[PDB]
Amino acid sequence: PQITLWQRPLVTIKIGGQLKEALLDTGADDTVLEEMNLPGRWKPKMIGGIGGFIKVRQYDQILIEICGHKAIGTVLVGPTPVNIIGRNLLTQIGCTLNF
Amino acid sequence: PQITLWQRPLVTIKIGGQLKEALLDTGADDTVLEEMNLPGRWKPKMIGGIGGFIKVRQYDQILIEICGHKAIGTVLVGPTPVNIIGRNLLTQIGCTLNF
Ligand SMILES: CC(C)(C)OC(=O)N[C@@H](Cc1ccccc1)C(=O)C[C@@H](Cc1ccccc1)C(=O)N[C@@H](CCC(N)=O)C(=O)N[C@@H](Cc1ccccc1)C(N)=O
Repeated sequence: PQITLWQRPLVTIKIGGQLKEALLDTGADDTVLEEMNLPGRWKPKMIGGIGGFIKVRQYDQILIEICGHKAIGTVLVGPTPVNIIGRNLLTQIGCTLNF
Repeated sequence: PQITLWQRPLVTIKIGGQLKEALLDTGADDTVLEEMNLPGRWKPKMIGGIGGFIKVRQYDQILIEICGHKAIGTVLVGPTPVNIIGRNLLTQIGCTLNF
């Protein structure tokens, strides 16, 4: 699809059997989701943006679907204000910026 | 152009006659630049990211070029970690996401 930017680019993702709304975010290196359970081991991580840093849990090799496109990647979980799909996963679904 | 997301989508902008690097950021509603001097009146704004809210100065009707594309719009100035080109300007230059 071609998604315009008149409004926030929110899409439906599928992860851990749950469906969620997340923001396609080219300014995000990583994918960060609100608190949720995921399987496997994890390690702590600090991520920063406008406003400073928050502490998240890093889960590796997690299957995710973004608008029907399947991918695998690292997913961070913590107190993010909104669900963010970052560059680590945008690449996998073939997402580019065009103008 | 077409910009892939394997690295940050950093571009050259020009504002106040000077060249700066900035991030094409679909996850940002607004454009926020690092501390600098701009002409005219400003108004206050609070904007929120990953780690909380920061105070910034809003300037309207500012000339800014993004990859040589001329734009005139609102530019926020404050303690942001990096120069960010947000949707307000990405729309002016005709930027979409595609996959
Ligand atoms: C991986 C990680 C998630 C940490 O990356 C980022 O945070 N990247 C930065 C851009 C950035 C990149 C690199 C360094 C610093 C910042 C952005 O792309 C994140 C995005 C996504 C996000 C959205 C809401 C809450 C948290 C995050 C972000 O911060 N957007 C902000 C950008 C600033 C702005 N005013 O445009 C945004 O749209 N804010 C809006 C909306 C808002 C209001 C209140 C509370 C929250 C949001 C605003 N006007 O504040």
